[PDB]
Amino acid sequence: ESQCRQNYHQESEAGINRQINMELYACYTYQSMAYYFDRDDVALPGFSKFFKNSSDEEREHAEKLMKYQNKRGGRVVLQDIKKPDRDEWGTGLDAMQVALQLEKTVNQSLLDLHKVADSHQDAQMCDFLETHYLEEQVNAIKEISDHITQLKRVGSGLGEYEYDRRLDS
Amino acid sequence: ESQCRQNYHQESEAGINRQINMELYACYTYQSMAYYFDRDDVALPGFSKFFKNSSDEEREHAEKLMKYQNKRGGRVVLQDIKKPDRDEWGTGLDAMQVALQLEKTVNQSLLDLHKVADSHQDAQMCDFLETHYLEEQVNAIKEISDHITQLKRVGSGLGEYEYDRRLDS
Amino acid sequence: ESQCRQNYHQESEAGINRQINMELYACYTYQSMAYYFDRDDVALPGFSKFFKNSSDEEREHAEKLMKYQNKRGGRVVLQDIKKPDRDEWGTGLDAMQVALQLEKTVNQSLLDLHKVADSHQDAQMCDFLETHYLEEQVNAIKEISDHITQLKRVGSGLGEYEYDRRLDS
Amino acid sequence: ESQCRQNYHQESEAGINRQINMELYACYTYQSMAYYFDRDDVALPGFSKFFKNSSDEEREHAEKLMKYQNKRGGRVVLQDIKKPDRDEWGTGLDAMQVALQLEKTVNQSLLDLHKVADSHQDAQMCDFLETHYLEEQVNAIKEISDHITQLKRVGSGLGEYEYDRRLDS
Ligand SMILES: [Mg+2]
Ligand SMILES: [Mg+2]
Ligand SMILES: [Mg+2]
Ligand SMILES: [Mg+2]
Repeated sequence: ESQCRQNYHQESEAGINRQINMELYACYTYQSMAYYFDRDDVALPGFSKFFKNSSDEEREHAEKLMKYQNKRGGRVVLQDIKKPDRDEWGTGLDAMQVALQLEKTVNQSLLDLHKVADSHQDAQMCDFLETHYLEEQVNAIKEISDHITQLKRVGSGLGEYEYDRRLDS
Repeated sequence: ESQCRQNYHQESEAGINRQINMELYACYTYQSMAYYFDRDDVALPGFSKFFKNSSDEEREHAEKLMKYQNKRGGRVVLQDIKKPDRDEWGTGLDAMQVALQLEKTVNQSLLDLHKVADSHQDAQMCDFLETHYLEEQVNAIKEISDHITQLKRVGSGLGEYEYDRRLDS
Repeated sequence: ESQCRQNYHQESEAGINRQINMELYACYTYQSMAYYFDRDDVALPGFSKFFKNSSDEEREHAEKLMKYQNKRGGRVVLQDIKKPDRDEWGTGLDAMQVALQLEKTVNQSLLDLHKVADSHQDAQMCDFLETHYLEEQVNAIKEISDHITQLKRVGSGLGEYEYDRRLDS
Repeated sequence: ESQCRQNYHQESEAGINRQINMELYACYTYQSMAYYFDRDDVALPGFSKFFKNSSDEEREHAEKLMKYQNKRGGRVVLQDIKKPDRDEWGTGLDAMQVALQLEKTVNQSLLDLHKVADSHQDAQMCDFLETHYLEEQVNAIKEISDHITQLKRVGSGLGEYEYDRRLDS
């Protein structure tokens, strides 16, 4: 047992490892979207930039959990990063819709993880998740939802082009 | 009853006073370590600096709880500050090992205090402890644990000298 | 067929996708090493920094190939990122030794890929690999080899500590 | 024979002269497009700017080959610059489509020229073409392909106007 470990349940430790893989899964999916929008037959560089940035942030989310695992004296155990669900992601609206459901899946996983920590009276881990993950997901879900609504507003063709400009600017 | 007081249980108030004395106890122990390493027959000025800084921070932890007691309308009641457990603290590794167990004792006390506040639905006090005390203890326990591991790595003699340089720099 | 595509053989396109997954595999392995050295019972922050930086660079190598695939009109096809070969990586010397063999495996893969492009007279892809991948691997293999030799020179304990300082500085 | 000349085959020298005329042919065609889009009944100043810049760059490509011919001790032999294939170039999309096929024709010519140099083991000329011509063509073909895809996305009328703004900005 780690000389660090205190009030840290084995279930919370395993849930951290589960969340780490989920953050990496999201990172990989956003990276796929980024280079899908970089295809010559898609050519939406603002959408590409938005999902590239989303992918970098998910990588940061994963590493912060890796750091936290070690802080508490748990042990990082990594698993395969599953390839994304699709190879092509359709229109800008299609990809934002996928991104919304992905962010909500990550949020549900974090809420489940918070329930685990709370069930073991892990007050510090609960605050860590609230501060560094739960607030971010609410903001990210609202932001993408706004993108979806705007993308439906502007429609296909020129509208998608104009919104890509917004994401590039 | 204080014109301030609201949702503040007498047990939470008494637990704050208990934590105050514990923070002061840690302050005094680190101060002892600081001037132990300043002995001419010990002569480890980086270890001295590290524990001097640790002592100043524990004094700050105590005062912030004193401030918080008044914010909530509780009343600060001070007790004797017990002299440290030892007069001499051995090697740099020995003192870090003591520091780890002290920090874990402070952390257990804070976790107990958090359970008291939570049992009385004192949501604000719980957040105060999480934000200003529980995160710090996890970081401090990890930092000292890293020091212990490095101090075992470098060994006695020149190794202890070199790590003292690191702490001085 | 992509409106871009010219002098780009399907085998070269598939080899790019193979190299992409290999770069991501190396990225993941270095990330594992980074947080292994961040364990409280390992506590080698310079080694951690070196492999964190190595992981970021491998991620960049992957994305540049993703970009190149699209430039030529090929289509990025991603596969699972296999978890690293180990969960723990031993001493600093052990991890550098693993890193050397990983870099040589990546280099062999790139040399094979270069042979594929050259067999199809893909002069531009050959230059792209030479400029952005083959030179880097020779430099990276020499750098890690120097680390291994120095790590054997300094030995275990204090020596490993001192070399960690070098990597942190 | 030039006092410079070394490992420079007469076929490579003649191929350089062929490429020079082709670069000048592209320069002239882009210049035509530039002033077509400057017509009062076309009035697309961003498209005009894009093709003006393309024309200047093709002129630079030609001169660098002229310089290279002399460096190797070959002799520049110029031929008529054939007038462009059309006098009017249609919509912005039409002109980008022509530009794509022109760039691919230049790229095929360069690949053929590279095969000539490589067949005579002219390693330096091969590197010169790879470094200064083959990479540029891949980037230029991808860029124009992205323009075509975006121009189809935005459609005629206002869409063409908006993309002209992008090219002007
Ligand atoms: Mg995330
Ligand atoms: Mg304290
Ligand atoms: Mg690489
Ligand atoms: Mg040219």
